[PDB]
Amino acid sequence: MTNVLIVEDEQAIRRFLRTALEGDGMRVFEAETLQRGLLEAATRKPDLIILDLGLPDGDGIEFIRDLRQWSAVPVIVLSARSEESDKIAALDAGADDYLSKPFGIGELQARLRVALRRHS
Amino acid sequence: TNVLIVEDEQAIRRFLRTALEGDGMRVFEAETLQRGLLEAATRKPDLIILDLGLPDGDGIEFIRDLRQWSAVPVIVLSARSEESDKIAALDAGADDYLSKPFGIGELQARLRVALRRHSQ
Ligand SMILES: [Ca+2]
Ligand SMILES: [Ca+2]
Repeated sequence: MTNVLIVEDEQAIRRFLRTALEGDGMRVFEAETLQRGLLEAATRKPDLIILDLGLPDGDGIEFIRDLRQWSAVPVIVLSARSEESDKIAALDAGADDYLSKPFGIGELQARLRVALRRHS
Repeated sequence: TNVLIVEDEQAIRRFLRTALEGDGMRVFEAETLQRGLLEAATRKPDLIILDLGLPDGDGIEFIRDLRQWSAVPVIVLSARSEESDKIAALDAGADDYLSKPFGIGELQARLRVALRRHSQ
């Protein structure tokens, strides 16, 4: 199936995304830290990464910076921040999309499809 | 790089042209859906910024038609901001969607994502 990795410390968000993506027939992998997410990214061959930017071991922009040295996998970022400067930095660092919370699952799903079609 | 702006409102169309020319791009304009599609086919733009509220139809019709013959990235503008708005346009084939009002800096970062991904 399509493999999606979620990198997010916040347990409720992880569970919420996993249930939504599994129900659309995707295989979901999870990591709770930036460092573990990078390990899983290299391990699991995700077709897409949904990355929360507020992680306990660093700003998620550092995940993108590291990841982009060795992977072109699509990345959709999530943030509690709506600040324009944050959106610009994350996209310019290599994110493919950015959704500020709160957001609807339906929009996330549509944006997931764009990111997956384009790489197909 | 060539950008096609499909937008009947003169003010925002001019604002976008001068913003994008300021980053060194060449700008083409169209103020109806039909002329937009024709410009898109003849000028081979690297991207299209599409307003959904045109005098001769819904820009979703523009997108559906375009996508039979072109993979050029399309970023939609619209005053429409409901989630269902965004889902319909993305599913039709748009690459991104920004509701108005928006920050120019955010639009430009989103244009760059589309550029690097369609140069791959
Ligand atoms: Ca978090
Ligand atoms: Ca209009």
